[PDB]
Amino acid sequence: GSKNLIGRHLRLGSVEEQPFMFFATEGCEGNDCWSGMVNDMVVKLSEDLGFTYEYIQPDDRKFGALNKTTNEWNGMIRDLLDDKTDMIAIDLSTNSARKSAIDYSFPFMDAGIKAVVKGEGTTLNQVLELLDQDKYKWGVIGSRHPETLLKTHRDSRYSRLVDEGVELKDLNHAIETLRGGLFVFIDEGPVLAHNLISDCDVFSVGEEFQSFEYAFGLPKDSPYKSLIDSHLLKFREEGFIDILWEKWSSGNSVC
Amino acid sequence: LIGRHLRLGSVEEQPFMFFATEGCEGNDCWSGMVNDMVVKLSEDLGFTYEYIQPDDRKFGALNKTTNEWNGMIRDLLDDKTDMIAIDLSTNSARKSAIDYSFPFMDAGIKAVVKGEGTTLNQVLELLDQDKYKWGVIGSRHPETLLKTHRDSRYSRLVDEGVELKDLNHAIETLRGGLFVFIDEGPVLAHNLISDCDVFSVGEEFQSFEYAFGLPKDSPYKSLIDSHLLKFREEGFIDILWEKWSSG
Ligand SMILES: [Mg+2]
Repeated sequence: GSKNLIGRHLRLGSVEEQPFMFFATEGCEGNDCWSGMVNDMVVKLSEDLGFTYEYIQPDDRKFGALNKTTNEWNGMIRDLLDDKTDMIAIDLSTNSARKSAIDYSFPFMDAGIKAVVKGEGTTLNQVLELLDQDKYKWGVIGSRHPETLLKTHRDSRYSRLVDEGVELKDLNHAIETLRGGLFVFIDEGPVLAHNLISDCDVFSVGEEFQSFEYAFGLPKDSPYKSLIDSHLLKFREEGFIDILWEKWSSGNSVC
Repeated sequence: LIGRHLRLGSVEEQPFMFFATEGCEGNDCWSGMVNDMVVKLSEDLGFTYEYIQPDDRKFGALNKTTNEWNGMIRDLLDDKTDMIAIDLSTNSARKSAIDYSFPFMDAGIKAVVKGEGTTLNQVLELLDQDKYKWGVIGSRHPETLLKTHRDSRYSRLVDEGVELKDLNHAIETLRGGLFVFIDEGPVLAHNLISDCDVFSVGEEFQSFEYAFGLPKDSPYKSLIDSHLLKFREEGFIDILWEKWSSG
């Protein structure tokens, strides 16, 4: 209520995930190393709400999931819980596991789970078909939202997909493995749409499934949630979110 | 919420809520997608509830002249209700006064007209002709978005159009011909499914959500938000839309 963001210095959790965030590894310092749709959102928020900021990446370079053995979190989620950051500024997918530990902002993009495949010959119509064959290998990225959704799905055959697939390290590793062929990568619609635009030999496996949002992550009891929510709703209403997606997402297709 | 009683603001808006005006008592007068959501929330969270309609039967908007709200929004602000349980569209005017729950459905503004082969391509073209009349429902989200749009020609559309009473009046007027009705995609999709001679005008525009409305500082927001996200994740929201929408 009384507390606002004017003069505050926010620590923002993020990682590279194109086209939401691009991180330059040389030739830059501080905030200048970052660009993309989410960066443009943060810049505008900072101008309108009067805060300064920096970005902090988790050492493990994970988005974050809950380990059922240890009952601990990792990734950006863990950094937020540990007060290393004040908000997670990325395409942070909404899931119930995360919601048990943190809050979300007002959301800015509907998304679904999408499976894609590279391979000549017989192909697949739905991901559970993977369990009854050995032509294709498959995987999800460890400690990221799709893995969490598949592992918590009430049809435990989706847990089988995770347990019996390859645990991919990160998006680059996953895309490199997909491009190697005879592989199904199960991830998120907007991320795959952008990043695989010029992969003319990569195709869909069925339709998208599951419904969720991208939002920012906030700690429970954050004094800044109401302001962030209001300003994100305004960005959506003014058309700013759509304008940024057009600016940053890939167009055409050599294919 | 265990043992608590919630007073829920709502109105009929098919297929989200159907309100029987006879032949029922209490909560059993209500049915629809939103009612199914509330019943499940009640079961899982352990509260009792009742539905309270605003006397003015409006969704609610801010009157610029008086700086007062009406409709369900006003009832919530007056502490007549604890939560608004309906397809409550998200807009910045409402956000200045109330909170929203986690949302459950993307929606846009859509314009429709009776009669095949309309010459209109985009709603702003209405301002430069006099064959068609047009309108929005008063004290409802589309009116608010058009009145607050950056391009004041949208305010012209509202001000120079017909102010419709409610969804029934709007659809009646639409079905009368030579009339462009501007409202919300999912509402129009459901209610006009059997109108084979009603067609879109231009593309959908504006991006918003349906959510529930909550008073600022509600002690119930966290739990409602968590349970609505779980409904979405479990596929319940999609199952309910399939159940209730046509078709
Ligand atoms: Mg949405």
